[PDB]
Amino acid sequence: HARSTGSYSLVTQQPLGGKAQFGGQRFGEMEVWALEAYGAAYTLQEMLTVKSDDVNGRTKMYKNIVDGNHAMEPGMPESFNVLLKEIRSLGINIELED
Amino acid sequence: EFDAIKIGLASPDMIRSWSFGEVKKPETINYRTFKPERDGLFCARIFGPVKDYECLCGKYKRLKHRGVICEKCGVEVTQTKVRRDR
Amino acid sequence: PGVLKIVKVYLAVKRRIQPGDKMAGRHGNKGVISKINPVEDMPYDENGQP
Amino acid sequence: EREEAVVWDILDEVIREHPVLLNRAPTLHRLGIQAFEPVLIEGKAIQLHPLVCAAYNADFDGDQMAVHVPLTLEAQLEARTLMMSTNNILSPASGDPIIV
Amino acid sequence: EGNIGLMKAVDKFEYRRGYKFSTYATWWIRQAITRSIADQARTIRIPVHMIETINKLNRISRQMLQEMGREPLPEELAERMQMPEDKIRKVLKIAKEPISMETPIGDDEDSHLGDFIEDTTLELPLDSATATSLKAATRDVLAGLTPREAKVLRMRFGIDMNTDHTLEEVGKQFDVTRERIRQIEAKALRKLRHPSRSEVLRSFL
Amino acid sequence: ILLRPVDDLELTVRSANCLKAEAIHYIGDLVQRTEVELLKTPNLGKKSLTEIKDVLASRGLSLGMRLEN
Amino acid sequence: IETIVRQMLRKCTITFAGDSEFLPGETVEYSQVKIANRKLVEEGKEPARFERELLGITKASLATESFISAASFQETTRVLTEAAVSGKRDDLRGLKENVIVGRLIPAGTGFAYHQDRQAKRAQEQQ
Amino acid sequence: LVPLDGGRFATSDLNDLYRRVINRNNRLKRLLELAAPDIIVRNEKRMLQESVDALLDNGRRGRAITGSNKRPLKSLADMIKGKQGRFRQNLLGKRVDYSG
Amino acid sequence: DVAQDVVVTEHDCGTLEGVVMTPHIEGGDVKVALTELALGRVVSEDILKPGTDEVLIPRNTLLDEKWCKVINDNSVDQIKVRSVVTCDSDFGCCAQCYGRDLARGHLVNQGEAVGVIAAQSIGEPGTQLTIQ
Amino acid sequence: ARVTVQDAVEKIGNRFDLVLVAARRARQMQSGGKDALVPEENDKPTVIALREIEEGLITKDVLDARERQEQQEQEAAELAA
DNA sequence: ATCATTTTACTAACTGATAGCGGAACTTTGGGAGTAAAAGAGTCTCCGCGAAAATGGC
DNA sequence: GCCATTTTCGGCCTCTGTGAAAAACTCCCAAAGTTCCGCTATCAGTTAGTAAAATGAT
Ligand SMILES: [Mg+2]
Ligand SMILES: [Zn+2]
Ligand SMILES: [Zn+2]
Repeated sequence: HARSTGSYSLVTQQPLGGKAQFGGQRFGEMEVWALEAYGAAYTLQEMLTVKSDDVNGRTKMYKNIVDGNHAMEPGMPESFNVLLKEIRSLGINIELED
Repeated sequence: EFDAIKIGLASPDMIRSWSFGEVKKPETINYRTFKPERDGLFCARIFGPVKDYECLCGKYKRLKHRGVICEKCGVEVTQTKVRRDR
Repeated sequence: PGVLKIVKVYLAVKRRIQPGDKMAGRHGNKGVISKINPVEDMPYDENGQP
Repeated sequence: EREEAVVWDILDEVIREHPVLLNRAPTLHRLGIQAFEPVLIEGKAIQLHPLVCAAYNADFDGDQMAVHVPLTLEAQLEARTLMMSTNNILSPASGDPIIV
Repeated sequence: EGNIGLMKAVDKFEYRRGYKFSTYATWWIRQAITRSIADQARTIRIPVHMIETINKLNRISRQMLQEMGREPLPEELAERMQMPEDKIRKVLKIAKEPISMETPIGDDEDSHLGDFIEDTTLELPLDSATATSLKAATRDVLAGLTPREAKVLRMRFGIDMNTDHTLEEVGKQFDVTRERIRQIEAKALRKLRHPSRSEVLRSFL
Repeated sequence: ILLRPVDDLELTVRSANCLKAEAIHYIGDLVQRTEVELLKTPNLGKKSLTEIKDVLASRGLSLGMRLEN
Repeated sequence: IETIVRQMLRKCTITFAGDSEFLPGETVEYSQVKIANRKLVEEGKEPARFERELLGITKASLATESFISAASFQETTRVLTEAAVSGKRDDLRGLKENVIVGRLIPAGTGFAYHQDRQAKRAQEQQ
Repeated sequence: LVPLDGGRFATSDLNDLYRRVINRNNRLKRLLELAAPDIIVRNEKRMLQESVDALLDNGRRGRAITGSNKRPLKSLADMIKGKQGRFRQNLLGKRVDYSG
Repeated sequence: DVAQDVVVTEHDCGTLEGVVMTPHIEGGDVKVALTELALGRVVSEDILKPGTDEVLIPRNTLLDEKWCKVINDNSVDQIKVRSVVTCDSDFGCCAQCYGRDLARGHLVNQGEAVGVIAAQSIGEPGTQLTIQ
Repeated sequence: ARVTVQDAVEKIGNRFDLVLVAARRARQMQSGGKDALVPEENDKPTVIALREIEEGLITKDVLDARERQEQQEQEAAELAA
């Protein structure tokens, strides 16, 4: 199996799972630990943001690759926004200070 | 963009500040038109339009009317992704 | 309910052996085929049987 | 989609010096994810160097491995400099060679 | 809900009739409970009369299956109900309760149905790149025209502007009338159909 | 730039209308007619001659070039 | 194993309160007490006295200053309730918090980047 | 609440919990409008409290509310917590593109 | 999860504390030698020659194979080396108190997530685990 | 082509700093119009930057110096306008 | 350099069509009130888990 | 200080739709919905006509 871009989850806005759904591989906790041990910060950021759930970031990355500029503009994962909305729904004020 | 995450109790005024409206009915969608019901759990007047730059009426159905609230329904003409934030 | 017509198509696929296929005996010795070597590169006995 | 020959030449030029990431589950230690230079082969199975098998705890009895493509220049250089197999020949747990 | 119905029954009881309280109160309690079930038992609310129609259809289906030993067919149910078959099918297609997204899928327990639902409203990045390329190609092709016809087409189609314009507003800026704008757009379309400057735009079809 | 209609050589309205006399078809025929015929028409003039020769230069040809085709 | 044992020995119970903003019988981080003692010594004021406590890996993990990592580890309900009642602030100083919020981890190639930001912080706070 | 193939609809348990909360709140308002006997009002307030608790954290107060699957409904606390929760299934680990 | 926050943040914290290192003895024979334990550690106080005041190995020097052979030839019994536990760094540890990074062979670089490496190294072999 | 990033880490000292410097150089050569200081030999920008670092032509000092130089030159040119 | 002609730029008009908006009337749907023998305490099954720690009660 | 009841935890990949039961009619009224017709805005298609610019011939 192999996937570059395809369907995405309805809620988490993440690539689906399985060959039947043309889905992508899971970069689990152990993989994140291995990348952190290597010191590979940029590869980890690529997997987290512009490959999984940064809706604007992944589209910008696709356009940039098509036009030759292999650069990314990382954003905020949609999963963190879902977590924020859930915690606010539990009657707890969680907010990002600036 | 942000340097810290602050947690704490939520005041009723803060909860009202978050909210874009009050859900008054347990209705979700019509059983025939499959459209959101007013003042329900899926209301387009509170949470946003179901189609991009459209209103439930269909009167405002293009981008020139962005940010305009339809008088017949009250649905703001904007993107559907606001239904993930509102 | 709501279904008008169902058309089912049956496809027969001939799958040949290739590298990556799992082959095993009856004694727990399983393996994955690594190379499809030519006949001339196989070991052969005194009678020429590879 | 039509799979022309010039497309194959373009693919060969694309992956020339583009590192690729190979990962085997479970990733007990950081040696379970490494960077390699791809070589196009005719088949459907990933060909792996024997000497990294001890690093991957991998044997060829039905094992499957996942592959990832670093996109940005920073990620490619991270794979080439830190995560390449030629750099990871000492065990971080003890310092003894791992490609024995 | 039965307590509310009992309150109503108390509010409109008559002891002069000589009947016991339970006789009158049971009707109101049953009405309240049945109406509450019809109104608040489904995620997608079905009106009360349609709920009664579904229930009576189920009762007749039960009786007919008992009578003949097999599942009644839509036509026979329509004949027995003295109702059109199309209405029977319409009623049969709406008696479904939504399935939960947390239901385990297959024989597994850590997998859920909600992980297999796509986001069909999303735009594929290939489509967005094609849109950007089409914008660039349209700009390049329109740059090969005189400013008059290029801007006439731009304003008549809304390219690089918020709103589309009819012939009158296009004519007003040029101070010319509508018919000249129409033939200007016709000339631009005829010129852009020439294959000398339309091969790049053809690949988008 | 083999045998293809004369509309493809993007000729102006007057140029095309004049040559619309059916005294030509396909650019292979046009390249062979020389200035003798090109200026013979009372409607093909100096500017039309220059424009046609510029189009043929874009085609890499000169008016009057002799080819067996 | 010594990098694990150091993580175990991260808390201290205050024995002598001193003039620092610490109460007797309070379990607080050792680094904060060390900085407070250095500041008090520079100010010529009575420093604090602490008794270091040994905690298991689970209790030390759940006793971190950042509540995002503690919630992500386990027992999200207790961590979130305590953070909400206390009004805690997450400064995003570890790997897990930056992974969750999608920023560069303060390890390896992100280290200098994070360092730069901290410098700017101080320079603006001036 | 999105349609599946065949006309079926897929819904989250949060919809059911919110519907229960809204129904009980509206019933409480109607009872207070009718000058109800005290016992019914106390029962309605208990039901409202139970619905809110089930919406926030199901099973902590008492018997977990179950739907038409004879299985407990998933609340916000269950959605943010656990091995299958958001933190460990979607934040610390993700499914990625450009992978095989 | 308990060691993810340990990152090498400085080069030297300027501390004089350290841990004592001697060959591990469990009877009449050695179990592990001093060379194995001292390989890759930074010296805390000078390794004086036995019965002599000559500074054989000065302070703040990594013990590589050459100095390990030197120590073995001199027959030095007890030494003192810097340790992560005794580090004075406010956040994380310093390069000298950690020592050689085993996966590279040189002194540990700035920004190395040594805690994750330590946790993985300890946890990976868990499957293999069960007077004269 | 090149393998075994040894010479580069010897010239730089830290692998992460080397990665950052090589990334900056590769971005300059790819996105920008900057040309390579060594024969390309059909190599990708990352490999060319790594080779330049190995040869000692590119360090952090050089990159920051010429970047400040470009800012100064652009300021002077805008003043000239 | 100058004249005569074709093409160009700009008005008007007719044909024919099509989509959108508003009003009248009819059928379909949807919400609500009412039902008078009397009937006047729930489920609802399970429970095949162990080990360690954090809170009340005395 | 010591029981005694709660609380929370239990490895990483890949495929892999479910659930299925369950009990009312009847009458009245207003609003949404379907269909039809008329008026109006807008446009594609075509022709004619007039005044002027481009252009070729001399
Ligand atoms: Mg195996
Ligand atoms: Zn509207
Ligand atoms: Zn130190």
